Amino acid sequence: EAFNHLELHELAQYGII
Amino acid sequence: TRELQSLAAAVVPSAQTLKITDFSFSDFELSDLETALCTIRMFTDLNLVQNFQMKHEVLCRWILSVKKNYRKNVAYHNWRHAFNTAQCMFAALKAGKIQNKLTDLEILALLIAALSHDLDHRGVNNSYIQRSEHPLAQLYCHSIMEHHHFDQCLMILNSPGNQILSGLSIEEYKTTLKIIKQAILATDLALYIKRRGEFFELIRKNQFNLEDPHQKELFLAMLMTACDLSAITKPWPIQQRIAELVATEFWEQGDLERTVLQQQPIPMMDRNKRDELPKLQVGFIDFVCTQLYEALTHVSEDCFPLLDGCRKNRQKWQALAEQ
Ligand SMILES: CC(C)Cn1c(=O)n(C)c(=O)c2nc[nH]c21
Ligand SMILES: CC(C)Cn1c(=O)n(C)c(=O)c2nc[nH]c21
Ligand SMILES: CC(C)Cn1c(=O)n(C)c(=O)c2nc[nH]c21
Ligand SMILES: [Mg+2]
Ligand SMILES: [Zn+2]
Repeated sequence: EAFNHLELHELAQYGII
Repeated sequence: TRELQSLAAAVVPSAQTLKITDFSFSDFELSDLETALCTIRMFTDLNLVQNFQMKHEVLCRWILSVKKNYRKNVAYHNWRHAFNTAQCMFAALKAGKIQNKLTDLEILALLIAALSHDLDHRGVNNSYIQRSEHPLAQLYCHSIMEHHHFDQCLMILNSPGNQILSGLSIEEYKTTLKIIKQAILATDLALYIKRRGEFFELIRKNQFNLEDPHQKELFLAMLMTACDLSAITKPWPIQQRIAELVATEFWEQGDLERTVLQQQPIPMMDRNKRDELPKLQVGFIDFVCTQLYEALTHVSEDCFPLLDGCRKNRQKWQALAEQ
């Protein structure tokens, strides 16, 4: 589950990754 | 076993009767037996039953089996979710008019997939099971839960008197299963994100075209996601209530996170923050949903009700977020 580091916060604050 | 007796002998009402052709459809008032019946009507009216030599007896057992393999104690991710998804999926192909755009092998696969995309879901996200070192995480690499949901689907199809696929040539069977795997995996939100960009552009640039083998199977992923969270496109009173279940299940996980994991849960699963629900809903709809249902309508106009109902709920959550 490797995504662009800019995405990471939004991704996590929703249940994803 | 009597459940099978009673089911495999009841009349399956028409799709009109069952209002399963509707994007605005609700299960709240249906019994268990009724939902199974709808399912059968689904398979029937998609011609799956006749074109693949399915025996009423077998299909019934199978359906029942899937039903019993969703956990009752689990708040949102129970059988009624698999069911509401498959009905959305069904509505998409009929009223949304997509059937006319893909093969019988694909339709069968989508339906079977939609039904079992969350089998044995234990009310907890991929993130959690990974971070808690569940043995399932040791077993599977990426898309952990979704790999499991499929391991299950397949286990059931190989069960005796459940081979609803028994009628398929070995080549058919072989590729159906391939598509089903792809479908179930696609319901991993992480893949939806790591792939949707691609697809949003072919749309944007008026370049998107089904004929293209690859362009198609991408879209098939996008369609899965589309139905998997169709709940967000429901009339307010329904969206209201189903958001109540997602709510609880999340909070239930949040509890585990600070009780066994000793970490702080994201706010979305932080039971205490129940008053920040609506904005969290808004941000999610913005981030995940509108984006996608828009796309889907460009592909098929008759699928607009989904987009309409979506932004309509976004409207009402936003209002609430402002108390
Ligand atoms: C395609 C299929 C032969 C592979 N396959 C699989 O992936 N899972 C998870 C099973 O449980 C299974 N059982 C038989 N074949 C299986
Ligand atoms: C490869 C074959 C012997 C196994 N097999 C199977 O297990 N199921 C469930 C089917 O529906 C099927 N159709 C063809 N072969 C099948
Ligand atoms: C499975 C779940 C994480 C997806 N999902 C969903 O389907 N609906 C309807 C929501 O409102 C929601 N909010 C977060 N995730 C959500
Ligand atoms: Mg899933
Ligand atoms: Zn799901």
